[PDB]
Amino acid sequence: DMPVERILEAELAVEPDPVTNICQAADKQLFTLVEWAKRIPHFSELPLDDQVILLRAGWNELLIASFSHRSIAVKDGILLATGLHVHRNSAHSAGVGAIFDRVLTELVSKMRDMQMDKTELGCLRAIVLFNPDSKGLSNPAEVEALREKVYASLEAYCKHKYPEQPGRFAKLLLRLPALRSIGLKCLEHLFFFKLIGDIDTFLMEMLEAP
Amino acid sequence: DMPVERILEAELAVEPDPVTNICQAADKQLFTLVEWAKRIPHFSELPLDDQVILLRAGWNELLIASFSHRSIAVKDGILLATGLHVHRNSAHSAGVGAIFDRVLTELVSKMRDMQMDKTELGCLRAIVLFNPDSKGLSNPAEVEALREKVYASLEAYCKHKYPEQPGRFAKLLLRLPALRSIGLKCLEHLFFFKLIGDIDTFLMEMLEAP
Amino acid sequence: HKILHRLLQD
Amino acid sequence: HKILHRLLQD
Repeated sequence: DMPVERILEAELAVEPDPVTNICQAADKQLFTLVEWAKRIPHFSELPLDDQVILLRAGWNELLIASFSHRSIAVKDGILLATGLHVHRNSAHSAGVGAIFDRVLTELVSKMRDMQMDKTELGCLRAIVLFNPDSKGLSNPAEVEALREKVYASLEAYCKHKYPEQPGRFAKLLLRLPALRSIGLKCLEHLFFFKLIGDIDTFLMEMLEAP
Repeated sequence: DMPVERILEAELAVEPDPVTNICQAADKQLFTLVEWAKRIPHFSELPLDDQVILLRAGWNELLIASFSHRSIAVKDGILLATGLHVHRNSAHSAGVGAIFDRVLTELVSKMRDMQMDKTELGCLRAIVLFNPDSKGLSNPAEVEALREKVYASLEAYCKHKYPEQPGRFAKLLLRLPALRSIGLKCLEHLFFFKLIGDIDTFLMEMLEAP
Repeated sequence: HKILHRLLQD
Repeated sequence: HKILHRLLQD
């Protein structure tokens, strides 16, 4: 059973140079991510090794989803969990304008235009958490079944809250490929920042080899 | 208007060391890709510059989707459009086993298990074709509207052909993030093969800077 | 991008 | 991966 009310509760429970600031905020949010995951139904019942696999595979996309949705009332910028706003022009002059703009146009602006709500966000993140394609999983079919339950609950919530928007459910799922590509590009940048070492311990562990 | 019958027609109209073989096949399939795109409703009515943008953004994912679905009755291998089967062990001993295995487990095996059919494939590809996030588009809203029409037509086709599988539509859309990540990894490999030049002209043009 | 252009034109 | 482990345990 996968009630959207519990998923909402999970989101509400965790509510709080530019590359340095982004990194500090990300490290801090990794601790919060663990607390969020434990509130998603059935996750803590998975074998410890699997919980580890799922969080190491999904962490960067889960973090991107949160700061994008947090930033929807923000013009041309991003609200970090630390309370700091990072604007376009600031990211452009640090040499990271391209990736910043992708987040803004592909995620933030589209979340704003449709008024994606916090239950919808939480469900998308729970779907990303329960990724059955994660390597090493002791039972991928158990994770797939939990994924199926989240998106069945999501589809029923959209059809009830927004009955006049029949395409909304698909519209939500169709931000996930953008999220995946932006997550991959962010990882490349983080490995470069690690290399040109001018990064705190939890973020560092997430960038370690398995 | 976006009838799944026309999309099916498009698919049926185009029906036909390992890295060298994969590349030759890909070049050949690029010509076929253009012919396929012109059969997808409303695509040829888009401004020429936009048609170019959409094909340059989507080509690698469109090709991956086709060879994966072509390979579903194949054990641990891939059927190329040239008539040649490439097996696991062959890809492993050419140093490309990792990416090959991802295609097999994330795409081929999941297409097989659900019996994804050719109308479903064609719709997923048309959705990938009409990517409103493509940079430079003169009217992104026109492309988004064509995307919306494909997936509305797809949802109605699944609910009619497979009424006993309510999750099937979402299951289809949820292979798209895997497709995006595998498409990105393939591109990295192709740029390396271009670099260690031990590649035909259309594939080469697709790898050129915009 | 000449090849793609020529093919899209006819 | 000690930090993630310790946090998941309690």
